[PDB]
Amino acid sequence: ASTDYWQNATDGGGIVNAVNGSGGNYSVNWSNTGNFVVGKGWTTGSPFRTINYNAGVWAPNGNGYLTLYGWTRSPLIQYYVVDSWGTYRPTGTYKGTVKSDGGTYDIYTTTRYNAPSIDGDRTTFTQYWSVRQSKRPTGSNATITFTNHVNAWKSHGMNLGSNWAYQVMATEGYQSSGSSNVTVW
Repeated sequence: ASTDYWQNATDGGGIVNAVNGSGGNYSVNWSNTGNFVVGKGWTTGSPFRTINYNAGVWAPNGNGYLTLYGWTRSPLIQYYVVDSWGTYRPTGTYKGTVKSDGGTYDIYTTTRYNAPSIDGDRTTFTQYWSVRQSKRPTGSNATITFTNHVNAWKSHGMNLGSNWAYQVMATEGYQSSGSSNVTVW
């Protein structure tokens, strides 16, 4: 059940220094970026997975997300379970709330157009989100019971695709600086 996948993608703006550490550990130091997504997890996501992580350092200076991050195909959907962030809390079209792992999360949809996706092509895809209503404490072991999110999403007509691609616990940044260190299993 150990992680088997390393996500390290940057648009190339500014500095994004990602280290593929031991096992499920990684760290990122970044400055004057653009957009990047770095994380560890699994090549083939599951709706049934129980994700454990410990963010030993969560230190964005500006806009960054600490989030479950993954894709499906059939249909093409990028999804989030956002536990913490920096200066900016992400939002979208409000659907409702879900309680999971000691937190209340807002459920959102968004859409991207003319946008990079896993297929390597610029296209259009829907995004599903759970975003915690307040920041989750970091530095101790934390669980994301993903089934709870999948089920709440289903109740709001947000159905994931049949073809599961990667599924990681990520640091995502936007035009910011910061540091993170996260362990995933």
